[PDB]
Amino acid sequence: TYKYVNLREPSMDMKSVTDRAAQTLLWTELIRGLGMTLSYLFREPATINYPFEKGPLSPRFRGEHALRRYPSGEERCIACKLCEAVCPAQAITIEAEPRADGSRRTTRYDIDMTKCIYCGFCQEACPVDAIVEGPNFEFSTETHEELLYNKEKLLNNGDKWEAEIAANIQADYLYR
Amino acid sequence: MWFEVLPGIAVMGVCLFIPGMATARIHRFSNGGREKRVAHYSYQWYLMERDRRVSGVNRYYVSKGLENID
Amino acid sequence: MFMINVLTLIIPILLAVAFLTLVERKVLGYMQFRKGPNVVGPYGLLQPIADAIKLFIKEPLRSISMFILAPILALTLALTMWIPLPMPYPLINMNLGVLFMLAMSSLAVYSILWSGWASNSKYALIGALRAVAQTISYEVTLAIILLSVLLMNGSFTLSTLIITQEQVWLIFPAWPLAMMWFISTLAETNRAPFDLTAGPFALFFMAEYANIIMMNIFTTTLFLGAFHNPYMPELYTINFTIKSLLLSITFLWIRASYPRFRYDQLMHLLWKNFLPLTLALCMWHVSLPILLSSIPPQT
Amino acid sequence: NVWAKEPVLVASFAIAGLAVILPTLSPYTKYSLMINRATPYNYPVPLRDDGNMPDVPSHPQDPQGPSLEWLKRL
Amino acid sequence: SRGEYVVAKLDDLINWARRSSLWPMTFGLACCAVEMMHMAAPRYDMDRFGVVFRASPRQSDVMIVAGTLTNKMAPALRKVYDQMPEPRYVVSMGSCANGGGYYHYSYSVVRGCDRIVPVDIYVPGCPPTAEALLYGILQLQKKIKREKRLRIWYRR
Amino acid sequence: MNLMITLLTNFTLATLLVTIAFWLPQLNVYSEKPFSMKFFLVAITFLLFDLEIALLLPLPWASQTTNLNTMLTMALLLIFLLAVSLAYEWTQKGLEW
Amino acid sequence: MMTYIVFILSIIFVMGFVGFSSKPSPIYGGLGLIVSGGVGCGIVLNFGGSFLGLMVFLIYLGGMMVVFGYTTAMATEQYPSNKVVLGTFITGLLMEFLMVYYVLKDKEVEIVFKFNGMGDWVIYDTGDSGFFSEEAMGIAALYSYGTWLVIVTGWSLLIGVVVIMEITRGN
Ligand code: SF4
Ligand code: SF4
Ligand code: SF4
Repeated sequence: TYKYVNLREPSMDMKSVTDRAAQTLLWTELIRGLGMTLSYLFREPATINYPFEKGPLSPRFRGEHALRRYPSGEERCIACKLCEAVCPAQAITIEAEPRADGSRRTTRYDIDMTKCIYCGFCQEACPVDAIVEGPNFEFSTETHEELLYNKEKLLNNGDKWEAEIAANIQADYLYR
Repeated sequence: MWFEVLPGIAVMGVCLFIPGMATARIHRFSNGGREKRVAHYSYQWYLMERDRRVSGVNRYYVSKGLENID
Repeated sequence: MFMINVLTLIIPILLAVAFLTLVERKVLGYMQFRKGPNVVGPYGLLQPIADAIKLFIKEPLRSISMFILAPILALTLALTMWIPLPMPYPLINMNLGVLFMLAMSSLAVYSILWSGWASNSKYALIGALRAVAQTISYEVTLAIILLSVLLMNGSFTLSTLIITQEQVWLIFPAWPLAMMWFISTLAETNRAPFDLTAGPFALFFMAEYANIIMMNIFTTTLFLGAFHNPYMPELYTINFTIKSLLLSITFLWIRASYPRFRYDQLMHLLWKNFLPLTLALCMWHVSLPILLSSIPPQT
Repeated sequence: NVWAKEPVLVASFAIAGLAVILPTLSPYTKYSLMINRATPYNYPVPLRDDGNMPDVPSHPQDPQGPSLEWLKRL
Repeated sequence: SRGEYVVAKLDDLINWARRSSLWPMTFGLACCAVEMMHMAAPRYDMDRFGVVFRASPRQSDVMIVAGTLTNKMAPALRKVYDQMPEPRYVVSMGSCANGGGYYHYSYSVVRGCDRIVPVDIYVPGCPPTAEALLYGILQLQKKIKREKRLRIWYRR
Repeated sequence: MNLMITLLTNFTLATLLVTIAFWLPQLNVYSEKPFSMKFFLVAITFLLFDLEIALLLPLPWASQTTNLNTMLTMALLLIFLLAVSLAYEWTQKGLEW
Repeated sequence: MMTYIVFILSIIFVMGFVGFSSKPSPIYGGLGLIVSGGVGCGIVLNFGGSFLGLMVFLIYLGGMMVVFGYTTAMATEQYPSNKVVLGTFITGLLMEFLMVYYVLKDKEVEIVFKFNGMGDWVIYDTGDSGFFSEEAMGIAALYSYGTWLVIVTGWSLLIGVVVIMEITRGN
C-alpha cells in the first residue's frame, strides 16, 4: 500500500513542450498565484476585536486555581495533602493544624503560580473538589512577589465568583 | 472588510494629488494665466528674450498684441 | 513662488511615505485575515504618525563622519528625485531626465555601500557588499530597456513622451520589454522577492519608500496614463494618480506572495535570462522604425 | 530539442535573426530615406539667377521644383 | 503653572506615542514561541495594535522572553538584551520564564529570568493563552500610560 | 540656478532631519557600553557592459540622418559585440557559482 | 552668489582634487573624488553641457567610484591622523589661497601663460539659431560618420573583457 510521486516525464509531444515554454516565457502560474492571493483578499477576516469580543473557550478550561466552600458553610478543604502529593511541579505547599473545634484544617496553603504548569491533577485528585481550576485567564501581575498565592488570596479569589465555578462543575461532573 | 482600507487609499491619494495641483496652479497663477513657456532650444530663448524686450514691462508673457502697427 | 513649489513637493513626501506605510500594512492585513491596524485611532492614521514620532525618540548610540554622510545622501536623493516627473507641469523642464534617473539610482548604490562601510567590519557588511553587487547588476537592464522604450519616443525630454501616449498606450508596442522593466523596478526597490537588507532608521526607511513611489510614478508615466489637456491639467493629474496608485498596490500585492530568491539563483536568473532577451528585444526595437518608416520627431 | 533546454535563448536568437535579416524585405526604407532627407533644418539658401536653369523655381508657391505630395497622401 | 500644563500635555503626547505600537523582538526558545506565533494568528492580530514581529534587535521596543532559559543560553540572552535602545520593557511569557516552572529543581536551568534581566510583565500559563498574553500587552500599555517621566524631569 | 536652489533646500532640510534624529533628546540619561574572487568579477562585468551601454545609448539622437545603412550596420555590430562578450563569458563558465 | 559662479565651482573642484591628492585613506579619497566629479559636472553643465557632462557623469560617478569603493572595502582594511597628509593639505590650501590672492588682487596671473582673470562669460555665442544644441548633432554623429572609430572602440572593449577574465583566471 503505497503511492510514490514524481512520476511524469516532460512530454516530448510538441503541444506539452510548447505549453511549458509559453509558461516559462509568459509568466503564467505566477499570475495564477496572484489570483489565488486576491481570492483571499476579497474574503472577510476572522479577527475578533479582542478587548471587547473575547475569544471562545470550553467548559473545562483551566485557569485561576480557586478554592471553594460549602453551601452555607466553611471551607471545602480538609488538608489531607493529596494535591501536594500529586503536584508534579511540587508547587503546592500545605501545613495543617486543626482548630479548637476538632475538625481538621490548615495553616498554610501556597501555590507557586510560577512553578504551576496547570495540569488539572489537583482538580482531578482532590476527593471533594476543594481546589478548582478557575475559568478565567487574567493573572498578568507586575511583581514576582505577587504571583505567590496564599490561602486567603485563594479564598478571596474563589469567593469572588461561586456561580461561575458551580455552573461549570454542574455542567461537568459527569464526564469526569 | 476592505471598505476600511479605502480611507487610507483616499488620504494617500490626496497626498499624491496635492503637489501637481499646487504646481499647475502656481504656474497659471504667477505667469498671468498664460502657461509657463517651456523652452529647450536657443531659437526659442532668443525669441523669448526679444519678446520680453519688446514688451517694455520686462515680462515675456504680457504679449502686447497688435497695437504697434502704426 | 519657486520655493513654494519646492515646499509643496517635499512636504507631501513625509505624508506620502507615512500613509504609504499604513496603506501597505492595511493591504497586507487584508491580504491575510487581519484588520491591522484599526484599533489605534480612526482606521489607523495616528498610529503611523505617533509611531514615526516614537521612532524619532528612540535615543540610539554609535567612523562618525561616514555614519553622518550615508543617510543624508539617501534622503537627499529621496527629496531631489521627484524633480522632472511630469505631473502635468514638471518642476524643471530638463532636456534629459531619464539619464538623471539612472545617475541618482547609482547614487543610491553609493548610499548602500557607505552604510555597509559604516557598519564596522561585520558579516552584515559582507552581506551588504553582496547587496551592493546585486543592486549594481540591474542598472544595465534598466538603462537598456529604458533606452528602447524611449527609442519609440525620439527625445529624452519626457514631454515628447506625454505626447506619444495620447493615441494608444506604449504598453502595447512594448509589453514584454515593459514586463522585464517592471521586474527591474521590483529589483531596484530592494524589496521582495529581492532581499536581504544601522540608524537613523526613519530617514533610511523614508529613502527606500520614496524611491518606491518614484519608481511607480515613473512606471506610470513611461508606459500609460492619460492625455494632457491644457487649461484643466487636474483631470490628467487625477487619472495619472489613480493609475499610479493601482500599480503601487499591485507592486506590494506581488510582494505579498512569493518566497525570496537565492543570491546565486538571482544572479543566474538575471544574466542568463534577462540579458540576452534585453539585447534581442532592443535590436528589434532598433530595426523596427526603419521597417515601419516611423522615426519619432526628434526636434 | 533545445526548445525545452533554454527556450528564452531560442526566442532571443529567433527575434535577433529576424531583426538582422528583415530589413532586406521592405517597401518602406525608401520612404524612410525620403522623410529623413526632405526635412529642412537650416535656411534654404537663395542663389544667383543667371545660370539659366529650367528648374529652381523663383516662387515658393511655384511647384516647378522637386517637392513632396505623398506626405499628405500618407 | 502654564509650564506645568505644557510639560503635562507634552509628556502625555510622547508616552502616547510610545504606547502606540511597541513592536518587540520575538525571542522565543521553546513552545511559548509557538504560542507567540499563534498570537500572530489571524484570529488574534498583533498588527491591530501596531505590534509587529521583527527580529531586528536595534529597533526593538520591548522584548518578550518566552521559553526555558538555560545556563548556555543566558550570556547570549543578556548580550542580546544590551544591544537594545534605552527605553526598554520586558514581558516574561510562560511558566518556565517567570520563575523556572516545571524544570525548576534542575541544573542547566536558570530559575526564571529575574536572574538575568529586569522583568516588567509576568504572564503565566503553560502556555499562556494568546488571549492572556494580549491582556498582558494591554496592561503593559497602561503601565506606559502611567509613567510621568517629563513631569519628574520638570520638578527635578 | 533654480535647480541649485532646489538642491540647496533639500540638502538643508535633510540635514535638519538628521539633526532632529540626533541632537533632539535632551534627556541625557545614562551613557553605557577575508574576501573572494567571484565578488570582483561581477563588478568588472557590470563595468564593461556599462561602458558598452555608454557607446550604445546616443542612438536615438542619431536617428535623423541620411546614412541609414551604416547606422543600422554599426548599431547591430555594437549590440552583437556586446552579446558576443556575454556569450563568451557564458560559454567559458566564468560567472558561475 | 555673483558673476564668478563658474570660477567658484572651479575653486571647489581644485579643493576636491587637493582633498584626495593629499593622500588620505582611499575611501576618504573616493569620497573627495565623488565631490570632485559632482562639481566638475556642475562646471560643464554651466557651459551647457546639457548632454555630455551629465552623460559621462553616469559613467564616471555612476560606474567607477562604486567599483573603487567596492574593491577598497573588500580587499584591505585600515581599520581603527598623520602629519604628512594634513601637511600636503596645508600646502595645497596655501597654493590655492595664493592663486586667489594673485587673481583677485592683480591684473593677470602667469606661470608660463597669459591668464586674463576676469568675468568669464567670454567667450560665448551671441544667441544664434542653433535649435538643437551643439552636443545633440555632435554626439548624434559616430553613426553616419563614425565607421572606423566605434568599430575599433568596441573591439578594444571586447579585448578588455577577455583580458580581464584571463587575468582573473581564464577560463
Ligand atoms: S485541596 Fe483537596 S487534595 Fe488538597 S489538601 Fe485540600 S482537600 Fe486535600
Ligand atoms: S495544575 Fe499541576 S502544577 Fe498546578 S497546582 Fe495543580 S497539580 Fe500542581
Ligand atoms: S511555560 Fe510551558 S508552554 Fe511555555 S516554554 Fe515552558 S513548557 Fe513550554
